[PDB]
Amino acid sequence: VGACVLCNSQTSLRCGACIRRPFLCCKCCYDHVISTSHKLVLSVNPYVCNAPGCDVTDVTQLYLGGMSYYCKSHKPPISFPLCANGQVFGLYKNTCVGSDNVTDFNAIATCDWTNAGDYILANTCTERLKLFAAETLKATEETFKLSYGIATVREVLSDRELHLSWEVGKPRPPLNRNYVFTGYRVKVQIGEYTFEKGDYGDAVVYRGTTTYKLNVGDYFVLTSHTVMPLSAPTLVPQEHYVRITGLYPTLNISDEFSSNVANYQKVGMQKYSTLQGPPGTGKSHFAIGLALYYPSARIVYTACSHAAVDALCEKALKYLPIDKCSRIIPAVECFDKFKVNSTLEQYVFCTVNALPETTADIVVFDEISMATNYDLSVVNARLRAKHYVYIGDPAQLPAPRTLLTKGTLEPEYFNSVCRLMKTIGPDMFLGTCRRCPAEIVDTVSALVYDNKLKAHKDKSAQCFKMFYKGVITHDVSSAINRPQIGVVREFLTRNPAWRKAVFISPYNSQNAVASKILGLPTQTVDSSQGSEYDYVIFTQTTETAHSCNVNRFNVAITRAKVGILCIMSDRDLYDKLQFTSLEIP
Amino acid sequence: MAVGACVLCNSQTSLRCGACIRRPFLCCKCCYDHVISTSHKLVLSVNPYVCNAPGCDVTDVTQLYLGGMSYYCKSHKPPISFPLCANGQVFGLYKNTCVGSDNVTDFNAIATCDWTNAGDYILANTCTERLKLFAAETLKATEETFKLSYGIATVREVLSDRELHLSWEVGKPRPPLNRNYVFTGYRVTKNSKVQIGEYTFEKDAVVYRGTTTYKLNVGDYFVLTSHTVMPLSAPTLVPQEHYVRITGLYPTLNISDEFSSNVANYQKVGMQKYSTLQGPPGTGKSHFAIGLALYYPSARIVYTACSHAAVDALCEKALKYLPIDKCSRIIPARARVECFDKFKVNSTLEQYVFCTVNALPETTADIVVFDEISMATNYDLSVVNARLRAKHYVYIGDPAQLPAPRTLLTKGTLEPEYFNSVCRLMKTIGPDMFLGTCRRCPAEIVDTVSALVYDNKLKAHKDKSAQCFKMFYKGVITHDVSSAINRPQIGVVREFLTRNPAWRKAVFISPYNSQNAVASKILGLPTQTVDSSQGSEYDYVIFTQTTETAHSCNVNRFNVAITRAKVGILCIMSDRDLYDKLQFTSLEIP
Ligand SMILES: [Zn+2]
Ligand SMILES: [Zn+2]
Ligand SMILES: [Zn+2]
Ligand SMILES: [Zn+2]
Ligand SMILES: [Zn+2]
Ligand SMILES: [Zn+2]
Repeated sequence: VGACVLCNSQTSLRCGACIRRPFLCCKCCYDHVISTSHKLVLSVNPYVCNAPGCDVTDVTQLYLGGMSYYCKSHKPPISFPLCANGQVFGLYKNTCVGSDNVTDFNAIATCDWTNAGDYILANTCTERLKLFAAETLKATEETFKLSYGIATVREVLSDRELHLSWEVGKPRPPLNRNYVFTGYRVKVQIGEYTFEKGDYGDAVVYRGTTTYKLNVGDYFVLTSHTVMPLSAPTLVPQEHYVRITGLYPTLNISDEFSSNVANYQKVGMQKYSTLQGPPGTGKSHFAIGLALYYPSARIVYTACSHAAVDALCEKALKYLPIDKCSRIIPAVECFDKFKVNSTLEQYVFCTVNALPETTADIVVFDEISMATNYDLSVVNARLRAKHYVYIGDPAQLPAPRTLLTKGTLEPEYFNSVCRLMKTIGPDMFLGTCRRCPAEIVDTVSALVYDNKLKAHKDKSAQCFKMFYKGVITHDVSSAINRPQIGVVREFLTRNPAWRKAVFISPYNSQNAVASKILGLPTQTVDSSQGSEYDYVIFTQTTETAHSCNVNRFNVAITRAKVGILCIMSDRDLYDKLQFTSLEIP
Repeated sequence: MAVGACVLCNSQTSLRCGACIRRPFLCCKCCYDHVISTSHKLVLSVNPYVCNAPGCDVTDVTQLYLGGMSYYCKSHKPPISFPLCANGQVFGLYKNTCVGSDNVTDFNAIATCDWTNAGDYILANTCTERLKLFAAETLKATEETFKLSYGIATVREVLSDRELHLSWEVGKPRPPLNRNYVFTGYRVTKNSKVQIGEYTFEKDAVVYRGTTTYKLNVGDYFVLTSHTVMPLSAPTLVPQEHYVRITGLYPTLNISDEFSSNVANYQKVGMQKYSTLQGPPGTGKSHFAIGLALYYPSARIVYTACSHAAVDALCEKALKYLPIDKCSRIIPARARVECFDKFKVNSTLEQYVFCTVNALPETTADIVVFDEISMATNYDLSVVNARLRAKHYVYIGDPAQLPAPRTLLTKGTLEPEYFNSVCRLMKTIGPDMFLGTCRRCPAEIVDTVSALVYDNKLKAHKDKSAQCFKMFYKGVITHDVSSAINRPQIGVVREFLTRNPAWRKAVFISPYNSQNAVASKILGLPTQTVDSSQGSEYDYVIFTQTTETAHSCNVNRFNVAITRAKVGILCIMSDRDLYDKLQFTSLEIP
């Protein structure tokens, strides 16, 4: 017995076919079962046929026979169907309300989350359907990992490479950071690993958790936890105040953070606030300066990824008292220059999924484009705060929707925060890029930021572009372009000053091939977000939708502080690059 | 001609913009608004607005003055003078009766774009009707003039009557060697030269197909075939007129049950001025267009379309149902391309006239049937209404099928609502008629494209053939001068071919003709391209996606590609997106 998810009317009915088993009242449960393939209704007892050996569980074929339930072939004379007059029979049938958005619920409840419109709907529906979609989406993700085969250790080459055997028949998962395995030995549980495909032979690369000498015969399954029910909304109702409510602003604010004076004020005069901080505009600067402007404020700094949390720590290590900070870590080697798992310190740095239950004066949520609605709900459910600051850039990378194979997910459907930034606009917008040369800045400014991103630097005259399709050779789940490595290898002898450049490409395997030939430090576009380097060498590798994504390209070319070389494959993005075109050797 | 009507507000003028490839007439007001907000500074009157001093190269109208009785710059102007471009106007005739425009912004973006972005065509299909025509002429003249920028090819070595080696001019670009780029061949004689027909190339050597058939020698050279672009006058669509009863058209008393499921649509045609027909693959567009004449047996009908092959298919259908003495196939004497020869030639007054848009005469008709409307541009639509003053207009085609190859468009994807005016109505307000039953394809293909591009409104006639297969295999992509090559994908078909020998009757279809050429060397099947297979049908089809690019993943291209099969189809897919949309049987990769 609980509350219907659509209209909160109390009910004893749950849909036995939905993966979340939501509470649906008599009318909502009717409108769900008649227009979907979901027919199993659970109550204080399941709505199945009470006859010996009968397997009729379809509620639309079931009848209320006194106290029991029956199909047509086993019903008593005095009986009527459970589904009639727009209601499924159940407790509190007289006290129903019904809903006006059952249509969206049906599509959320029955989709397989492979289409982009499944995520669009999960972000344009009501708040209670946003939580149900996140539960159902994550439950489908965890369940779908069951179909992937187990990874058997075929050979242990080194402490960082090995050979894997794959189960015949069952599909194989893409080997990157998004897929996390659990290792067994036959009876110990070996640990928690990830995989990546290098360049030497059939060998993969592993980055494990608990140290262990894994032997031939060990098998890796996949890391699947349990999806917890959501209770808190993605965004609490916005509260506006005319004075700074709940905070004590300082009057001796240093020069470094005086430009953001009209910003932390807005943080104090609102319940939540959204700041869009494009690359190199001092996002982390704004976040840390909030702590100095409100020096007594207990502040929780959180993000999804460990690297985004660690970056906030390295910036905090410079301007904040070390003993008043803590890095919350769950049982990846992350920031380790604070005191670990000290929940009560004034400044808490912690990933979303590992957050504890506490309160705070201000909560800062960074890298908001990487956040899912599930994450937004968890933050509100774990952190009771006077002010929530959501920091990120909808024109940067989103969370990896592993099931999404059909369609393109636009930034306004990443989460509730990104949706507001793309519709009513963000509350604050850091519009001066102080990292990149004018060529890069002006390129992304017209590419994603609608000419709002301004350059604090001159043209560097060291940003070059080259159109050179080359040869694309794919492997197990990545792409490789050696001819594009060939151009860069040529470039590194003609321009020996660029030997200090970082190689960036949309693919892990090409980076390993880049490392093998060039020797440059390699970095995927995913792991490069929130980072900066003087020189950057980028090969687009392929002409796919993955390497042509403008958000991925925005992050890629905005890693440079001095110069960049873009070996391009797609015509449009090359023609949109405001760089000096180079002649093909 | 120095005097005409302003292209924006129709006021008479003695001014034309010399920087615009079309030299449109612009009034005193419109000319000023155009020159001051763009880089177009050359204005033409009876004489060009340029400085007439010995040795001066000043041609900016904003730096010139009318002095004495000529045009001079600031350095050379006589004391008594006045500026040519000032006070909101460029000087010229009828300076008191000018109207001006409300927004030249659309005209300026049409007149200064390079037509390499998809947004350039979006504007060309959303502007006012007079700007659609100007944008049609501007795009078309840009295409033809850019053709002249390519280098000339020369035969250096002949390998057979199919393959030959080409020599190319140094320093000039070389055209992509596909079926879209047609060349005019030339052979050298004692003096001068002579034209030896038209040719297309494919795939280090190339394979050629000619309008005629010579055993061409070394030294023959090919220049991309260029065409002049006439000015446009008529709209892309006539004004709409819904009538109370069937006007100018008389139904038949009894009718065949071949075209019985079209009687509702046939009456819809006869009560509104123009009408649209969306007909998916299979379906039977030509059967409908011909049966329309049997419902109004006395109606004069002009069947038109862009390509000769599209007009030829209507002739073959009319040969089966319409009197042959009632049909005339119009063939322009210019360019003698092999077309339909079973009808009398160039009889404009015949009851059934079959003619391409480019060769249309100036006549009238009870009904005009414009077939394959997705392949048309707004230029074609304007020509049809300028040459053919009809009583009804029926546009047949499919917005989900391929459009005219926009050769200049290399950045962005053009959506069906921006193909032309007719597809714009079909994609927004919906087509007047829809043929919802597909007779050609096995049910797997039909349910796919019905859920892919047809809103599940396309109904399968056949059953599940159980011979529709799909494989996910990216393989190895290699590029050459103008296409791509996926040898591992062809090597995948080879293991499949020796496993299923009956599939040697299948047609090979890949988005690029380079991958096609390599298939006819390891496999052997007859190869086609999605654009070179539109309209026709085959038993078995073997499709290799080759790449994951926007060209290989175009939903319209993939819609046409997979709907060429009557029985079975094998898809070696690169895109996970379209692979998962294919309701086919999957296979493991050996
Ligand atoms: Zn359900
Ligand atoms: Zn309810
Ligand atoms: Zn029963
Ligand atoms: Zn002009
Ligand atoms: Zn005018
Ligand atoms: Zn002069």
